[PDB]
Amino acid sequence: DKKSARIRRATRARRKLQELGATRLVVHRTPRHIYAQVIAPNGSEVLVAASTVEKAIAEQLKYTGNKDAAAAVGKAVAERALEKGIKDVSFDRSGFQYHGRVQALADAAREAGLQF
Amino acid sequence: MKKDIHPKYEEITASCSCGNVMKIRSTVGHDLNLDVCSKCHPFFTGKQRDVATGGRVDRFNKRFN
Amino acid sequence: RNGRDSEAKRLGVKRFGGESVLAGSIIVRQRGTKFHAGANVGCGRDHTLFAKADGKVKFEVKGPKNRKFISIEAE
Amino acid sequence: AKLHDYYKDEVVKKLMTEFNYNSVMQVPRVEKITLNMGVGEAIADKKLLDNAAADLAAISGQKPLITKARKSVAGFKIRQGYPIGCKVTLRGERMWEFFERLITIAVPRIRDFRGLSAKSFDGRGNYSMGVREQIIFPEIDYDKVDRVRGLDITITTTAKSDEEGRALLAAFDFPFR
Amino acid sequence: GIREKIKLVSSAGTGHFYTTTKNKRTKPEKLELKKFDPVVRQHVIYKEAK
Amino acid sequence: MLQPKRTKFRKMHKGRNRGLAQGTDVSFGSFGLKAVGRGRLTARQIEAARRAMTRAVKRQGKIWIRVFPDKPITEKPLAVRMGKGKGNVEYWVALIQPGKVLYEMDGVPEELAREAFKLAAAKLPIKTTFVTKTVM
RNA sequence: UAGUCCGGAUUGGAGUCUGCAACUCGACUCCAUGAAGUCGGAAUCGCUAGUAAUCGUGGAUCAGAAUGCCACGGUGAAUAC
RNA sequence: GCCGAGGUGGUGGAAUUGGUAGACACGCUACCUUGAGGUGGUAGUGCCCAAUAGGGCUUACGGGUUCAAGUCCCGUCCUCGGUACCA
RNA sequence: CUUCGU
RNA sequence: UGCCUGGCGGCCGUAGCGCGGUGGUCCCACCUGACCCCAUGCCGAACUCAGAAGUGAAACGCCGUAGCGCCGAUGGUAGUGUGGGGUCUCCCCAUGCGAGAGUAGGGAACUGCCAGGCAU
RNA sequence: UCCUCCUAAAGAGUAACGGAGGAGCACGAAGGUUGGCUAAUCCUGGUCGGACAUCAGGAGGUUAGUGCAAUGGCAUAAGCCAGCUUGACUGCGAGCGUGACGGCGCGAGCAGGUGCGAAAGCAGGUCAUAGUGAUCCGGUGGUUCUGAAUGGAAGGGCCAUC
RNA sequence: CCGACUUACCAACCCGAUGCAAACUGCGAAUACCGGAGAAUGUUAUCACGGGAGACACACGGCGGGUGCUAACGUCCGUC
Repeated sequence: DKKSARIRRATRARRKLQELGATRLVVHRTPRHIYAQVIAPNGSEVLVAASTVEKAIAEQLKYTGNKDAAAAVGKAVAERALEKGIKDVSFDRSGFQYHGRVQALADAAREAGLQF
Repeated sequence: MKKDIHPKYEEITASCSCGNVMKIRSTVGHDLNLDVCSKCHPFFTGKQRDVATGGRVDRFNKRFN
Repeated sequence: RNGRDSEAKRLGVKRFGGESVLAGSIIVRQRGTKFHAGANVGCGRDHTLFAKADGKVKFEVKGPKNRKFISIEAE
Repeated sequence: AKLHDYYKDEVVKKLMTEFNYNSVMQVPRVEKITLNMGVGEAIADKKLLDNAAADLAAISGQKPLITKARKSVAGFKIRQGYPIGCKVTLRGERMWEFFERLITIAVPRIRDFRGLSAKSFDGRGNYSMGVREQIIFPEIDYDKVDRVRGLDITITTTAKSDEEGRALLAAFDFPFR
Repeated sequence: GIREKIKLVSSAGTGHFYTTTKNKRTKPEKLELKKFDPVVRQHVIYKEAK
Repeated sequence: MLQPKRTKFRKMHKGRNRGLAQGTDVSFGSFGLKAVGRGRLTARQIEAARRAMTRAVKRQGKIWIRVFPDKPITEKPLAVRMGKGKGNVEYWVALIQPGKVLYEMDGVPEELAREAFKLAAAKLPIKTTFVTKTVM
């Protein structure tokens, strides 16, 4: 209902990123947490994942479900992506509106050197 | 809610006639006076008072002896 | 009263499966989308499916709706 | 507001004690109240709809929506997309305010109110009642009489059946002849 | 054919116009329509004419 | 007569009567008149056979007509040349293949069914047979 | 200056009186109700002075039952070339 | 047999640019004038239901389009007009 | 304009 | 390695409905409040933000059940390429291919990477 | 003359005075792009309100809708709503499809200049297929390309267009 | 105004049992057609360019059909 509606809003742009062959930065948002993965252009393997449910990111934050947790996970996923070296990724907002916490994570990855 | 399209919603104190007072948020613009409220109404207490549904034999024994 | 018909539009599958297509070459001219566009296959405004890379044509049945797709192996 | 607190204490307690409810989220909570004003006379005149709009903006708190026609019917001389009604959705503290004003200061004033119908539950607990005169609400000056222009109010509840919704409503000492 | 046939002329570099069609009934207004002029090589405002 | 109320198109192609039947088994009644041979039955022959069979059993029991016409047969007028369009629809036939149970009945014994089915089969152009209801 | 403190039909309840008897079918009273009606189409009537118009009263018939009929007075015109 | 036109109140006839028909003129009904008819004047009127304001049914018949059909498409019935020639 | 029969 | 949970897929009903039971340490869902970002053609329902008091009610996941949907043989039949034949507006024969429906039956899916909690 | 279906015999094509229907347009939004949403029809409840108007909930799942006939398609919607807009842009164009030809159609990408979007991207009209006529002769505008001795011009050309 | 009591009757939607369809399809062949690879065969049989044509009234037989009357040595297609 609220879950199935978001899936098709994502499914519009997920198929386009499937056609273009882009490496996807897949964000996931929850009232308690935030999640970010970098998935390879095929879609069957991921490259790096970072989230607030990791202990290493959660222990440094006040709350794991706000804009600042989003910024910390965005910084961590950009730093870990360049720890592997994945320079040009393409952002998948996964059906969520961009501006709230997805914009914080996207601004954090854009400021820390993940070119999209 | 959007800013200017809605009318102003002021908290006023309406006064029932039997003695009840009731602060409500409404848009009338002023204080307001009432007559009947949730208390002191003929239905809400239990004085609903259906009429005699036939007082005919009682009328005959009252009229005639 | 009758006797009015139009001229045939020569539709149908032009490049069948396993054929070798150069880029830009038309695979299917169709009306709706009987066959959808897969990898390295474009869909025109005509809903004409053409080749965007050189390779072997492939027909597949993908999707949850059991619908057909035309892909190209880049050979 | 106050009836929200009366709910959260007394009505939640009562509906735990009369139905066996395993959880506090099993209780029926009242979701929204919609005030619809189906004017219908906007097929020729336009300003009468803009008067019924101010009517629902006075009776309710917020400004109404103007509901257009969903399909055209040649029986009624309406067309596809003519503004034939108006409506207000109110939820949260505003429906609790409106519900307390409805149950206390409005519902005695329905001009031989002999008790409204308890069979008007649709089947899933949602109750709907139609007032014929908008003068029962204290927001009307009566020096600015326009038309009779009644409305219908639909309390939408998260109850499952008729008897759970009627328990929730009559818990608020709702009239129910 | 009641939709009349108009040209729209560039504001500057006037050695080029576009041509299109316009219903004079429902829209009796001008058609501004900022388009591209390949003489100036920029996008300029355009103007309705008969 | 029998005829479809509001068929979809008024004229239809001739086509061929190739193949075998579909209503092979006696399903509604206990006795049946089954087509041995190929052909097509107009609605007049179907209704004439129904009248003869009903007069034979004197309206006792139940009689099912297991075939509907639903096929318009067009025919040109007299002294008209070939061409100038397809002719006007004049009757409605039912294409009857071998092994097609045309008629069924129940409520009557087998002997009056046998005599009634001779009296009905005399009206039809096709060769028929008498068949009884089987299990399995 | 409003269908209104106009109008008083209709209807509900409570009665009184005459009368063997008030349902069909009496008159009146009181309370409640508050309809049509804002001077009336083509047409058509009465009236020449204490008259028309307007206001009340009385009588006969009558157990009871007049907005009719027969009488009586109060005020009281306009116009006739 | 083909083409063209029309089928609308009790009647003669209008509305064929899709916006809930019968304009007009008869007839008929009620009233008035008349001794009484005729003419003449006033108010009516397509037919079902309620006592009203109303509501429904109404363009030969059947069905489709359309938000809506007297009007457009189509099938059949009937009435008119033209045509049905060359041997 | 007409005004049914004896 | 063994459970649970979440993200992206592979495959596209043996995979989906139904009926019943179950989960809350995390995770997720509902939830609390909306000072502020943002929001409604009215409405914090949705979108969004700030938070975890309460609950597993609904939703979702997992287990179970055949009432359906679904899959579905072997044999037969219909059709049919080719070469012949007749009692030829249809059929038959030699050979090659061989369904659709139905029946026996199967069946409440399987699984790749990543991450979290738990127990070993 | 053009478009859709059947005849048309599972590639394409295929005739008849064979069976059925349509077009000679519309739209600066009904085009572009971003974000969002998801029908018809029933049942129940509810002021006028009634079979059918608006409201709420359930059933149902695309039986709806597409500017217009039919077919094919369409939920990632091509269907529905809103913001900003003019890519309904100029020069090209690999390679294809389709015609005897005149022709007609699809097109990734490249150069210039844009619009939407945070971005990847998308856009050189519309869900696609109808909405249309060749050449001549002439009209308007721009361009020293030519310009009958020479410098101009008239007239031709070329481009846009009627 | 409630509204009850019964039948010569017509009967939607669902449910099961039956059929039919060129303009119906949740199924679906045999052939045909397109492409790729391999051996044998066939006087290159294939393609392109050039010189010269003729022909563009067809007929019948099998098989798939439209029309006709599943009439015609009928008519119009496809294929041999």
